[PDB]
Amino acid sequence: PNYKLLYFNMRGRAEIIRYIFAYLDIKYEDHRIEQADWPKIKPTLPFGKIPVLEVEGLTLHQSLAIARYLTKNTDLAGKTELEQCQVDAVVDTLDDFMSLFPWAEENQDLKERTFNDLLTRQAPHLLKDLDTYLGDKEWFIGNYVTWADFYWDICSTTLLVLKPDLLGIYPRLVSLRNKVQAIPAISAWILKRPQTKL
Amino acid sequence: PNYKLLYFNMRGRAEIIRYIFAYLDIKYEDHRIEQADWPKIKPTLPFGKIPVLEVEGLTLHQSLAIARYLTKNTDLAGKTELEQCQVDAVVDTLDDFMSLFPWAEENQDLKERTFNDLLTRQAPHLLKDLDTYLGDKEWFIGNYVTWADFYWDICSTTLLVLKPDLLGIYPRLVSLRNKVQAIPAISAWILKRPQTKL
Ligand SMILES: N[C@@H](CCC(=O)N[C@@H](CS)C(=O)NCC(=O)O)C(=O)O
Ligand SMILES: N[C@@H](CCC(=O)N[C@@H](CS)C(=O)NCC(=O)O)C(=O)O
Ligand SMILES: [Mg+2]
Ligand SMILES: [Mg+2]
Repeated sequence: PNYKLLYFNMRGRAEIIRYIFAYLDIKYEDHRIEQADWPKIKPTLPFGKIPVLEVEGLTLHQSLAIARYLTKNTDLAGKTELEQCQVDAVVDTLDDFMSLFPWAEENQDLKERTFNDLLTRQAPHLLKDLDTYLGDKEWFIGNYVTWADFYWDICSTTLLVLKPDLLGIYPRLVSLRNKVQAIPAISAWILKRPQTKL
Repeated sequence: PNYKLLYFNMRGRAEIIRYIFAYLDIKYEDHRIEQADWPKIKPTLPFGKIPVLEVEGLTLHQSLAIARYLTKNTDLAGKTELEQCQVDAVVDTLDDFMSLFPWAEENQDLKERTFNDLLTRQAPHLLKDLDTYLGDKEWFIGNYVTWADFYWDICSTTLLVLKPDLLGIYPRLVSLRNKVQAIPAISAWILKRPQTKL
């Protein structure tokens, strides 16, 4: 159909949707909002947040709800209902952590304090658990890629911008990034996407 | 098959799973752990958090992933893939907001100030968006109940503990929670469940 993605000019919370469109070879409009235009756009959206995805005029919201929609009936979702649950759960574990960062906090001293606590004290526990769950499997679920693996590439890319040595203990998690990035459609998207900090 | 739900003796993040089991008439073990026994249990769980659900020898985690698993192929999920997206999205919008509350904060002055700000300043924006989305529909999605409606009853029950007058000006949201509570399986569970603050 006709797809229009609306987000800021960032990877951020839209990037999972962008990976899925690339992987499934689905054409879409990648509409990027400049910051100064956001007050104009915000009241037009159902819950006042981005990303949203318009599908033939119907506006969907919530990045992970949308990602899950786009992967319905594909192997990327998980091949069984139990595996779909495992995929969903890894995604929400990652998203829970990323959602703790006070990205819009105005007080920079409090913002940095929270970022530091998250990156220094809390992140090692997440990483240990992700690495234990992955084990020596090829991908999070087993022997095939799912959108949870995509979400790890995306989240880790941003965490690495914030803390460049983040993955220094976990080469299996690095190998997982490398495997996702080597998928030809993903590799091509990474080469062509706008270079933004976040 | 030997469904065993592990959580604290609270509604909290297990309650959505408990509503779904009630509605679908699925027998399960509702295992509640006292705070004192949590330190020994925590390291045995792949991601160190509760709730978890034991299902066919697997330990599933993430309350909403588990809820989605239990509702797969039922009308509670949403009947079409677009409706499933809308259900998923309302649930994540609610969960995003409830996750802002610093439930585990030990500085009680800070906790109270944050709670009060959320309830006073932020909640009207969320509640307006939810009320507007519901409109005059019978249920969030339209003409049938979904687990998004359940999640509204669950979230709102705790919000009303925190601020009894909160829904005074949202009669449609009051009506929705009353409609959910009047579903016989939900009524039965509400009458049976342990009385806890949260
Ligand atoms: N869990 C939601 C979060 C949506 C969200 O909060 N998006 C931010 C931008 S990353 C936003 O729109 N913030 C409100 C604002 O800036 O007015 C999702 O993944 O879609
Ligand atoms: N988004 C997760 C959150 C899970 C979570 O954070 N659970 C808390 C209890 S409500 C926990 O286990 N905290 C860690 C601890 O208490 O050690 C879910 O809905 O399952
Ligand atoms: Mg979430
Ligand atoms: Mg009505």
